[PDB]
Amino acid sequence: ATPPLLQMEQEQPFPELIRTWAGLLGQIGVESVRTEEVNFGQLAKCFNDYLNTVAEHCEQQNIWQHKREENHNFFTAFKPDASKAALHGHAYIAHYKESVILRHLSIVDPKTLGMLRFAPYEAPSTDYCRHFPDSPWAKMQRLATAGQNIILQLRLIQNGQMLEDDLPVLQKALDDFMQYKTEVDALLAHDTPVSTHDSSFFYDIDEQTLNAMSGDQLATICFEELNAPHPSRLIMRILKSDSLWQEVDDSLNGDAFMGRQDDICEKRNKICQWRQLVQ
Amino acid sequence: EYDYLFKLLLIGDSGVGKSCLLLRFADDTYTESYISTIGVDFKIRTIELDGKTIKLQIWDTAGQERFRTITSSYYRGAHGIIVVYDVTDQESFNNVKQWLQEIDRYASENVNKLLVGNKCDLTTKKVVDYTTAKEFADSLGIPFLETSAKNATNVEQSFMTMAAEIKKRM
Ligand SMILES: Nc1nc2c(ncn2[C@@H]2O[C@H](COP(=O)(O)OP(=O)(O)O)[C@@H](O)[C@H]2O)c(=O)[nH]1
Ligand SMILES: [Mg+2]
Repeated sequence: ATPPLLQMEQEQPFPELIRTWAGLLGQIGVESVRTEEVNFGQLAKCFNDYLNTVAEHCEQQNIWQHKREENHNFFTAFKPDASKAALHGHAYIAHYKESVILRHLSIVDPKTLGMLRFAPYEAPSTDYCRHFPDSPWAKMQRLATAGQNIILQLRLIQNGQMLEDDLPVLQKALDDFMQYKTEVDALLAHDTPVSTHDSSFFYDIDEQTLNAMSGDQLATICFEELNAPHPSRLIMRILKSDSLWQEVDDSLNGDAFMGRQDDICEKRNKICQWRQLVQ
Repeated sequence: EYDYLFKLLLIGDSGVGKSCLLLRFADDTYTESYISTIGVDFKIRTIELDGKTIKLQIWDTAGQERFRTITSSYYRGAHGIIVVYDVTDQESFNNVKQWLQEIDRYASENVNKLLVGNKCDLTTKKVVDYTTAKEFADSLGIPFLETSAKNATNVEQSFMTMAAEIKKRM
């Protein structure tokens, strides 16, 4: 029986790609697969784009049921002490938007094929999914994890060096993705238009809340804001602040962000070139 | 190609050092890259032991719950499992109870286990004393070691101890 060749499409989206592959592998007689022409970096961008579309859709419809007057995501109930220090390069910020957290905990790094760490929300996230295993959050994260596993099983199969090997795990990963997509697409379909706020990644943080933050918390915010194509009111607020900048500077000059992979040297440079701009 | 083939499992909380330990064993390097392992990863290391050539198929797992079903496949068929905690992280120590339960649930009944307290180079941040860990490990007939992936302490000894124990179970 001839093993089918997984190929990556002209510009087709992750879901179509999976639909395609699941079809090829469900064909009769197949008992192996050729992952030689699969570019894992491109597969990761492809999945990440889809995750981004989903996470964006969740925000627009406010599937999170976020009340306009809270400056915090719904994970707050599952986290104190709430250390204000950095945890594997990030500090807990209670003001993270749910869709950003969702993207953080599930985006596959095209270079390393791991996740860029977002440690302060791993436990509250897990805790949430336990109390609310049918929650929209739990469903999105589950679709997310499902997509990750497809890439995982392919990278595994793409290796060589083992016993045998063997496929049903891949087959399942593909079908589990489809299923979870069904539930996600169904949640999304129910349609209050979209509510906007005055920074990209966080709910509105007031001056008093912001002057209570540690340097690590503040630097975490700055590093996050640089992911946006335009300077934010929030990051400008912080860099404009003389007192806030002091905390930001001596955290930047620490060791808590050494291991960060989001172009940390370059971001530190942007932040400095932006303080000068603003004082 | 080999006399034996030992499947090894690294399990334990997120961020306690499983991927770092495995990197110190396989390549003798250490890096601080904040990258979380997704699902599983593996490495292969043929070692010679008491005259016999042993292949180590070592599985690095993810510690976070969404990946639990994905890692669980690897508990069955594992010859030895290393349960890892962070000596600066009381919670990750507490969770060793919960990891030993996943071993019951999914792994064979004769698996060799090893308890390992990582990041032991953080000496002023250590909240889990050696005695409390040792006593717990001893109560189970389970070996215990305090390792440092960063300063290369006991990392070799942990895997070689575990390979020796599995070989002895013949
Ligand atoms: N001081 C110290 N820090 C460590 C040690 N091992 C790991 N770390 C830190 O914890 C992180 C590594 O844990 P890692 O193995 O990658 O995560 P895991 O795969 O989920 O267990 C690194 O980024 C380090 O900052 C260690 O032996 N000593
Ligand atoms: Mg890991």
